[PDB]
Order: sequence, then structure tokens, then C-alpha cells
Amino acid sequence: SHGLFKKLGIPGPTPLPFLGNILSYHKGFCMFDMECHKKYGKVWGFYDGQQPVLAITDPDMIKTVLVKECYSVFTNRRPFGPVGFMKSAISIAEDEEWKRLRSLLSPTFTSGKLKEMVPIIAQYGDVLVRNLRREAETGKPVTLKDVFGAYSMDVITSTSFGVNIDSPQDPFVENTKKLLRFDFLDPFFLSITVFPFLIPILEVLNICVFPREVTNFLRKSVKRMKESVDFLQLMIDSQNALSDLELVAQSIIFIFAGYETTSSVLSFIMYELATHPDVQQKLQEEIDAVLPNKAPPTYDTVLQMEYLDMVVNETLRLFPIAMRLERVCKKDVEINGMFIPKGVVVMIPSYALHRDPKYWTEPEKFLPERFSKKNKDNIDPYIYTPFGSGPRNCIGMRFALMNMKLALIRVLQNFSFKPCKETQIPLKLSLGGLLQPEKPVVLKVESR
Amino acid sequence: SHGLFKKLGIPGPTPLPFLGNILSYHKGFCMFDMECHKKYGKVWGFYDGQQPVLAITDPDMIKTVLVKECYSVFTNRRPFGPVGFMKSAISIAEDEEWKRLRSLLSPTFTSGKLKEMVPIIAQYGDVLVRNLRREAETGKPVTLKDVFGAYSMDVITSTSFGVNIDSLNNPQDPFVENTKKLLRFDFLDPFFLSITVFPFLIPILEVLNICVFPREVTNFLRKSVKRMKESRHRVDFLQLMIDSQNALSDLELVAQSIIFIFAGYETTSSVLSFIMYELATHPDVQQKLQEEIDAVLPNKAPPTYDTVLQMEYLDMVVNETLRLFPIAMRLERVCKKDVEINGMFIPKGVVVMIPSYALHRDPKYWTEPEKFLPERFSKKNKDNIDPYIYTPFGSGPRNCIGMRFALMNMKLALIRVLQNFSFKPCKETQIPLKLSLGGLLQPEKPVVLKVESR
Ligand code: HEM
Ligand code: HEM
Ligand SMILES: CC(C)(C)OC(=O)N[C@H](CS[C@@H](Cc1ccccc1)C(=O)NCCCc1cccnc1)Cc1cccc2ccccc12
Ligand SMILES: CC(C)(C)OC(=O)N[C@H](CS[C@@H](Cc1ccccc1)C(=O)NCCCc1cccnc1)Cc1cccc2ccccc12
Repeated sequence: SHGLFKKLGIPGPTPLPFLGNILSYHKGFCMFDMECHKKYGKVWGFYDGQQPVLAITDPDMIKTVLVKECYSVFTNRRPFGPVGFMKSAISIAEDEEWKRLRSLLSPTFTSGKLKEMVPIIAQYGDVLVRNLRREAETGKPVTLKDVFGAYSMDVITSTSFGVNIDSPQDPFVENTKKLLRFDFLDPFFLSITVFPFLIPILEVLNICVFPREVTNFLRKSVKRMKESVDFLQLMIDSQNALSDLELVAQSIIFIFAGYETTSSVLSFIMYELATHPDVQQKLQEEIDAVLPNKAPPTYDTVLQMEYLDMVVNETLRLFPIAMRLERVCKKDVEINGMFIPKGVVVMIPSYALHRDPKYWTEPEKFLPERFSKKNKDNIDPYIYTPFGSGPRNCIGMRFALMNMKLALIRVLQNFSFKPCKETQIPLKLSLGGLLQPEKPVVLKVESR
Repeated sequence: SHGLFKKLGIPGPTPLPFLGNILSYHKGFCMFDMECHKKYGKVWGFYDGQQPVLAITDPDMIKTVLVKECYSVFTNRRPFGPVGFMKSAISIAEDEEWKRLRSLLSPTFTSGKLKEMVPIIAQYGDVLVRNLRREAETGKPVTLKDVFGAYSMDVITSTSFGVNIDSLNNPQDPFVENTKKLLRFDFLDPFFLSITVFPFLIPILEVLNICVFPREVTNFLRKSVKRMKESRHRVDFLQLMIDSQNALSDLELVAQSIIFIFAGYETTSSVLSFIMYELATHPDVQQKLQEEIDAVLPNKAPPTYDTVLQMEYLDMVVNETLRLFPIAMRLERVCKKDVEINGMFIPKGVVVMIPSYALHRDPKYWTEPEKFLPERFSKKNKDNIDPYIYTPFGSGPRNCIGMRFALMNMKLALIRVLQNFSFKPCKETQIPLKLSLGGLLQPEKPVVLKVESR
């Protein structure tokens, strides 16, 4: 099965038996994709154990996989297990079950439902400032991942359920951060890749990848938040063909994503603003112009800030927390002049494309001017895909971009951030699996 | 009310009662703006009847009006009427209605939606050649505005609606026949003359169902969109407005279509004729552009989305022509409330005007402004170009929404034309070119040139 890419004439690194190319992951997904992007050109193929993975970089071919032939051929991502009851999650469900859940949960983030969340999110924006001011009055470096994580839990549990949780040591944030950490050193998610044919054994044994008492803590809490329109209400009205188990599976996804993804990116943004004060000061000047006298940000004033979008768009380029986009070829096809057999996982190296010298001038440097309306037209929509593309992109794309900018406005209105010497400069990404910094981001907070 | 610029200490020509300074328009808006720029300096004021108009030329002050204080102060243009149902047009809408329509029509001109239009526009690029080849196999002048208007109509009728209405011509197409007479702001007409001089007659004409656009042309386009709205195609301009309508209505939907039909036809054909006049009067520039097209597209290769953006000299030719001939001529914004921008007070109701034609030919920003020199926009020299002095498509949140589309449509046409033909003057060609001393920016005599096959 390791002679597939040799048959199709597609270049790639020589795979070892059983393992394939998984030993090259010692530097991580990101560094492995960038090396292969320079060695083999635009399209290459490697093996994740016995699973052939075809990497594509052509925007037209990326468009065909994610958009055009999505509902027909490239509908599902790479199979993940053992999951148990989490198989009904929209990010794990396949084919027919995904179509019914994609349309069911789509009205959650419309232009109207998002405008309803602005007065609700604005409450915790003051608790974020009032908690930062306690560690700001005094000269104590703030772990932004921590402070940012508590704010991300209140927003997702009030805009999706309507429950106030975080005020410190919160059981939701404590369990959500332990929900899943794909560590290739951890001998569980590793052997799943090399030996994917033992997943059927663990499913009939009621084994799961997510901790038991972390799922139970989230399974009984949704049953607790269900006592008699938001994300929760949109599903109970369709239940009265959801069940008492698929409803919990979607809440686990929304709570983890709304917490972990929002907090890590905001820490990535504040690092770049602290390492580039000319960008931070210029961004602080725009916030004071659209919102004078520290005016509360509304729904419309957020979409007006051009430079605030140019900074978030540039950070998501340097740190695409998804790293890769994957679609499973469900039947033999020939897209854009290339035959792709059934069973091959088509992969879009999002991290490798976001730093391509063929597309970006000085890609390693932080320059938010890449997304200015003068230079925005030079960006291909299939090379810069921080939220994916096609009918199966990020469902909370418009929600996350608003929720992060709602925090960046209220924080920069009152505080400026400086390095703390103990700040990791330059920031080392975790050479592990998920995209994160090695050392937690720490900065000095100075009130204005 | 004629002593506003006296009080503010802002210079300008002394206005006459009722008329104001509209008698100085006998040479057109362009020559009036140039003379005032030389007489009074960076800032001057005048009156369109009883309407004070403040002209600014400072890039920092222009940036504040168009970009910084757009949503708060300078959101709407000077009121235009009577318009009837066309009041809901994006170019005419105001305040909240314009903000809702701009966001609704923004995804129409993305880099992905435009890249989908290249194969469709590539069809009419060949029809443009075969119609020119007939007039080129026989020695005889040829009207560009004519051939260019037929091509521009097919591009807008198919990229926005998906309807092919000009099957290889069909020269007497009813769309082109009606669209050309949709509006010609002629100052000799006592109608548009009295509209600007006496503006309180607009509410009288509105209740009289009178419209500046003739009824026969509006009806022809009104019943055509209802004819095009069956749809039983991909995501285009007609599908985006229907998907959000399935809130828009069956006449705001037509109002935006009439705007897109006019701009895609009149603006594209007029600028293309200005380009070919400059290429025929500058054979070295035309040869240099022809040498670049054949280098990027050898063997007369079909133009694609990426090959168009790669041509650097083609962009310099289109940009320099837009400098000498900004069809917009002026940029106007209504100051909705009293402000003090860049240390200058502006009262509420004053229309701030940016003389785009005058700034493009300012001898203080351009060396030899009247001369046609594409090298101004070379990457060696483009750094010395202020984006608020050269504004052919406007600036800020209310710039030209079809800028990237019109730039691609004109470039796609110029490529497929220069690939097969070269252009020479005809003696009957007006050299030098006289601009229309009337309202809109057009030549006096139509541009005629001799077409030779390669
Ligand atoms: C900076 C923040 C975020 C980024 C960069 C991001 C990125 C992504 C990406 C790349 C995908 C896959 C797209 C594809 O495969 O084509 C995805 C899917 C998804 N995202 Fe996000 N995401 C973010 C935040 C969120 C949030 C706040 C939620 C809240 C519910 C969320 C929920 C989801 C779900 C449910 C899916 C799977 C949808 C499906 O498979 O149909 N994400 N996201
Ligand atoms: C050479 C071709 C063109 C030029 C030079 C041009 C130029 C301009 C300018 C200067 C403005 C006003 C900007 C401002 O006031 O700041 C404008 C507005 C506009 N243009 Fe164009 N344009 C062209 C072609 C087109 C095309 C093909 C369309 C197709 C739909 C179009 C649609 C519009 C619309 C709808 C507006 C109103 C924008 C708004 O009110 O928000 N234009 N154009
Ligand atoms: C590539 C391969 C085969 C190794 O692993 C996958 O293919 N499995 C992905 C992850 S499995 C599961 C893990 C999890 C569940 C609950 C809590 C924490 C982790 C899962 O359901 N997580 C969806 C979480 C929602 C989210 C996350 C980030 C951004 N936005 C939304 C499948 C996957 C789903 C959605 C987005 C993804 C983005 C990048 C990479 C993979 C993605
Ligand atoms: C300047 C003032 C105060 C006297 O009257 C305005 O303020 N009204 C301008 C134009 S009146 C209206 C008339 C019309 C509509 C449809 C067909 C024919 C005529 C209008 O909306 N025509 C916008 C058409 C789209 C277009 C045109 C040219 C370039 N690109 C797009 C407002 C205005 C809008 C858009 C572009 C303009 C370009 C140059 C000058 C004015 C422009």
C-alpha cells in the first residue's frame, strides 16, 4: 500500500514500513509541510502509517476539493476514533448526518443572531478589563492564555445556553482544557495513526479519546442547562431529529472551540502587538477615533475598524491554529488534470501556504499591511484559508472574528502591552501537535 | 446665503444672485476647476445656485473626507433627483439604506467571483475581434465607442444575470439603444440647469411622477429584469440579490441592476476609447504594450485571471489614461454636520468637492501633466504617487464598487484586441482630442481610428 504515490508518479519522502512518514513529525506538522513544500514542489504525497495523504497547493485544485466537488467526492475529513457518542458531532459526522446538522446549526451565527450577542458579550468585556486592572495596577506579568481563557468560557456559555459561569478556578475551563490534547508523544493518538484498523475494537469496548469524567462533566451540565432564541433553544425546538445524546455532542464542540481557539489567537495577537509597538499604537489610535471617550463597541463599529481586521487577518496567517485542511476522496476522480484514487486523504497545508515566498514577500515578518484594501486584491482566497472553505468551513467564523475583536477593542482602550524579558522572543511554537507556544505568553500590562 | 465663503475666509469666484457661479460652466466642470485651482490655491469655494460647494486639494484633508470621517460626516453625495424608484440605487441611497446595500453587493466583486467571469468574458473577447476583423479587412475608419459598447453590454448582461442578449450582433440591440439614452446631463438643457439652480422644484417633479431617466428606457429595463428573474446558474449579481430576497424588493432589485447595466456599458466603453486614442497617437507605447502581451501570452494565448494581473505595462497604460481622463471628473460628499477637519471648519449642508480632474493634472504633483507618459506608474516611480491625489475610482468605503471588475474587463478587452490588431490615426481622427465642453467627460467628435491586422 506504500507504492501508491510511486504508481501515480507523485513525488514524496520515502516511507518506512508500518510507520510511513510519521517519524518526520519530530519537528511537527508545520515544519514537515514546509520542508516538503520546497523539496517536491506544488503537489506531494506521504503516508500516515498505511494512509496515503496527497498534499495539494494549487488554488484551482484546492477550490475543486473544498468547494465544487465537496458534496460529491470530498465530503468527509479523515476518520477519527474511537469516539463513541461523539460520532454525531458536526465536525465528525459524515455524509447525510452532516448535511442535516450543517443546516440545523447554521442559523446560530446569522447577521441577526450575532447582533443579539453584542450586549451580552459586552458584559464580560468589563470583567476582562477589571480583572486585568488588578494585575496591571501592580507590576505583575499576566498569563494572557489564562485571562483570555476565562473570558472565552463566559461568552460561549451565554451566547449558546444563557448561563453565567466564570466570575478563578472554574470547573468548565479546567475540564475544557483537558478535553483533548493531540500529543504525538502520547502513545495513544500515535498508534491510532499507524494502526487505524484497531479503532473498531475500541468502539465495541466503549472506549473514547476524550476523558470519561470530562465528557460526563459536560454531558450532565448540558442536561442541567436544558431546563425549559440561542444555540440551545434552536435545537430543543427541533427535538420537540435530535436526541439527548447528539445535542450534547454539539455543545462539547462549541464550548471547546469557543474557549480554546479564541484564547490562543488573542494570545498570539497580543504577542505581535507587544513585539511591534508601532502596530499596537497605530491600532490603539484607530479604536479611539471610531469610539471616542472609551465608547462601548457595538456591532457596526467593529466592522468599520479596517486595521483591526488587518491585524487579526495577519495573525491568523502566521498562526493558523488548524495547520491543515483534510478531505477524504470517497471515489475515483480526475480533478484539474490529476487522477486521485478512492481512499486518499487530500490535505491542504494551510501553514505552509500562509508562508509561501511565491505568495508572500517576507512571510516570516509580521506586516498587517498585507491585508490593506490596496493590497488585499493580491491575496488568493484558496491560499489564505484560516477557517477553511467550501460548504464545510468553520461554522463559527463570523462569530469568532467578532468575539475576538470585541476583546481587542476593550483591552487596547485601557492598556498597552510591553515585553517582560521572560517573554519568549521570538515565540517558539510547540513542536508537538496542536499549534501553540512552547512557553506560555507573558507580557507587561500598563494602564492608560 | 451667498456670503458663506466670505465669512469662512475661503476664496472663490464671486457668485451672481440665484445662478451663483453656474455661468462659469461654459467651458465645463474641468476647465472651471483648473482655473480656480490656479487662482485661489489649495482651497476655494463656489455656489451651484444656492448650494455652497467647498473644493479641497490637500491629501490629508481628502483622506479625512473620503476615508476617516465617511460613516460619521461624509456619507452621502449631493442629492440627485427626481429619481422615482431609483432613489434606492446604491449610488443614490443615503445613510442606513446605502450601508445595507453596500454590504449586500460587496461579495459580487470578490477575487473569486471575478475569476469565475474570465471564461465568460473570454467568449465576447473573440466576438469583439471578429467584428473588428470585418471592419479591418477593408480600409475604412471604425467607431470604437460603438464596437466597445456592444462588448461592454454583453459582459454586464452575462456576468450579472447570465443572459446572452447579443448573439454575435444584432447591432441594433435594444439594451444598448435604451441604455445610451438613459441619462445625458447636458447643461444646455433648461431641465438639469433648473435642477441645480432651483432645487426646490424636485419635490414637485417627484409627485408629478417625473424622472430624469425617461420612462421608455426605465420600463424597458424594468420589464427586462422581471423577464430575467425567472431562474428555473452560479452565484452572480442576480443570484445574490435573490438569495437575500427569498429585505429587498422587486424594484430595488431592478434599481441596482440599472446602475450596474449603465456603468458596465458606458464607463467601460468610454475609457477604452480614450486608451486606444492614446495608443494610436503614441505608437511606441502601443508597440511596447504589444511586446509585453506577446511575452506573457505567446502564440496569442487566451488571457486568464492571473496573466492579466502579471502585465505591468498594461496596468500603467490603463492608469495613465485614467489620470488624463477621470470620467468621474469630481468627487462630492455632503457634510451632514458641522466639523473641523485638519484645522478648518465646514458648516452643515456644504458639499465638499475633490477636483479629481484638476488634481490629476496638477503641475505640482506630475511632471508635464498634459503629456501621456505611462512611466509615471512604473514600480520605479509609482512610490511618488499620492493615493489621494490620483483617485480615478474614488476612495474610502464609498469608492467604485466595480473597480476591480472594470479594470479586469478593460484589460481583458485590450489584450484580445492588441493581440490581433494595431491602431493608426485617420486624419478624420480629432488630433488633438477635444473634451466635451458640456456635462459628462466625453470627446467632442467620436474617436475614429484605422485598424490594421497583424
Ligand atoms: C480563530 C478561531 C477559529 C479558527 C481559525 C477556526 C478554524 C476552523 C477550520 C480551519 C475548520 C475546518 C474547515 C475545513 O475543514 O474546511 C473549522 C471547522 C469548525 N469550526 Fe472552527 N475555527 C475557529 C473558531 C471556532 C469557533 C469559535 C467555533 C464555535 C462553535 C468553531 C466551530 C467549528 C466547527 C463546529 C467546525 C466543523 C464544522 C463542520 O465540520 O461542518 N470554530 N474551524
Ligand atoms: C473605468 C471604469 C470606472 C471608473 C473610472 C469608475 C469610477 C467611479 C468613481 C470615481 C466612483 C465614485 C467614488 C467616490 O465618490 O469616492 C464610482 C462609484 C460607483 N461605481 Fe464606478 N467606475 C467605473 C466602472 C464601474 C463599473 C463597471 C461598475 C459596475 C457595477 C461601477 C459601479 C459603481 C457604483 C455602484 C458606484 C457607487 C458606489 C457607492 O455609492 O457606494 N463602476 N465609480
Ligand atoms: C488530522 C487528523 C486525522 C489527525 O485529525 C482530524 O482530522 N480530526 C480533527 C480533530 S477530532 C475532535 C477533537 C476534539 C474534540 C473536542 C475537544 C477537543 C478536541 C474534534 O471533533 N474536534 C472539533 C473541534 C472544533 C474546532 C476546533 C478548532 C477550530 N474550529 C473548530 C477534526 C477537525 C474538526 C474541525 C476543525 C479542525 C481544524 C483543524 C484540524 C482538524 C479539525
Ligand atoms: C454629483 C451630484 C451631486 C450632482 O449627483 C450625485 O451625487 N450622483 C452621482 C451620479 S447620479 C445617478 C444617475 C444615473 C444612474 C444610473 C444610470 C445613469 C445615470 C447615479 O447614481 N449614477 C451612478 C451610476 C454608476 C457609475 C457611474 C460611473 C462610474 N461608476 C459607477 C453619483 C455617482 C455614483 C457612482 C459613480 C459616479 C461616477 C461619476 C460621477 C458620479 C457618480
